[PDB]
Amino acid sequence: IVGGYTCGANTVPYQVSLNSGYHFCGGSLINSQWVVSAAHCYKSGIQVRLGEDNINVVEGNEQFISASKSIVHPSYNSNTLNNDIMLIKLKSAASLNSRVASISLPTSCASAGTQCLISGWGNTKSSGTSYPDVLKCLKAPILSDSSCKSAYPGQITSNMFCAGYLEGGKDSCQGDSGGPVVCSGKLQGIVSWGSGCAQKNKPGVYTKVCNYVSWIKQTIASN
Ligand SMILES: CC(=N)N1CCC(Oc2ccc([C@H](Cc3ccc4ccc(C(=N)N)cc4c3)C(=O)O)cc2)CC1
Ligand SMILES: [Ca+2]
Repeated sequence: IVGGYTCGANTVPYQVSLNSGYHFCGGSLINSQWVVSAAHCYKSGIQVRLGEDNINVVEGNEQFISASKSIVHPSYNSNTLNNDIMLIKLKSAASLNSRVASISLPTSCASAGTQCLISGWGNTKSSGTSYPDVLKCLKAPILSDSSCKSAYPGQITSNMFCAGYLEGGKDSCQGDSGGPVVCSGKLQGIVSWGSGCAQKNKPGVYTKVCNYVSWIKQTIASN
């Protein structure tokens, strides 16, 4: 997260860290047994880490649970990142408490202008590399589709939305992928892609979660 602020230990209880010997992507806990992340984060041998603050220090509030199965969206296109969403089932149910909580799915999509909270352990530099060990947060509004499509001609589908600032300076970045974009207390987006990080006229692109609620519910109930 570039231009954000330190969230504070366990202030984003639904945030998860996907680990394969190291942190590689973020995710969101939707219930005690399921995690939603980005399809481009797919890997074999994923361990889900909950209750995390500093990813390099064990503070006693963590729960490390291996994934039993991963389900990438059936229409995921790796070339365009259309339908960049995947579901991960935990081998054992997570114990929900103050520091480990689930985030609710939307009843409707969020309108442009709505302020959201984006979080992650990704790169904090727009130019250069500096990975934080503590969770970073960023408040950002959902941008109009026009501004989004103008920034990325012919690359934005109805399953994506832009959020952030056209002037640059604040944005999600590499390492934040698969992470949560929560607006009005509901999971509205998943960190997907963009052009660089925090660059002028290049806002972040996120998977529009409100389009997948039916698929999510049917899939988790059948697996
Ligand atoms: C042809 C087409 N339709 N495209 C091209 C691919 C594009 O997807 C991608 C997929 C991956 C990449 C990465 C770089 C990357 C990865 C994750 C990111 C996550 C967030 C942000 C951001 N600035 N908000 C930027 C990122 C940038 C890389 O360098 O490999 C960049 C664009 C979708 C749009
Ligand atoms: Ca830790």
